[PDB]
Amino acid sequence: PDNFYVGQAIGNGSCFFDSFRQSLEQQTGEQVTAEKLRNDCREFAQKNPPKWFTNAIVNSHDNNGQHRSETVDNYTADIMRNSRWGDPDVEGRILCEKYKVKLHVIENQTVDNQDLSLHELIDNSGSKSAGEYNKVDYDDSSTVHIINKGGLHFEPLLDRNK
Amino acid sequence: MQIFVKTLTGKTITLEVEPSDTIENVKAKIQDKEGIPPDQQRLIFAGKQLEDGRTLSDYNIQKESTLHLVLRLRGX
Repeated sequence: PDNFYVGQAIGNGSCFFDSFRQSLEQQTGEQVTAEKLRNDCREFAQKNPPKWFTNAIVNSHDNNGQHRSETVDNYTADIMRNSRWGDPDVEGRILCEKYKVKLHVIENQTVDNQDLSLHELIDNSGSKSAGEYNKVDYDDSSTVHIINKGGLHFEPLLDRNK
Repeated sequence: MQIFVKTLTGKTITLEVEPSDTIENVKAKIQDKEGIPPDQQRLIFAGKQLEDGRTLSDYNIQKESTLHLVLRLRGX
């Protein structure tokens, strides 16, 4: 955990995919473009996706109370736009299934004036809040790592050793 | 027993839970009431994130406790 630093992602709406891309390259060695990751999500949505996916994209909530909703058919075009942000709980789950990895997300949130760094572990079956009992494995080559400091931008969390 | 869940938007949700309920069960109960998919949810109590696979009793959460619900961060 100590040897990880916050890297840099591109400054457009592809930062989720760009963060995933950089961490995947260091951890698994596979080089994939952000655009290919978006195509991976388009292909998932086109190929008879499961009910969890249809339900997620019509029920997106956030801390501001903005409800977002779209159909699967519209998602297949939308997910290819750079303007369409990637979510760890939807696109992250899809890419975890595709690349057989787990996705570690750090989220900086504040509750009752207490800053917290929240740890989440996503895989092909969903997302779990992680910490002392569900531990993040920082030596696992098949875990990728990203951080969201709460300023509407994802960055990769990289290993300074490599 | 009855517990409360407070969002960052200021909404208070009441839930009927048991001490043996897992954190997963509590998030599913929030999905049932609010439509929020569990994977978008995080629950905070006494300054700590509650881990899936543990129970309310594991965290000494008793009747009339208020948990804090914060949601997945978007970005980008």
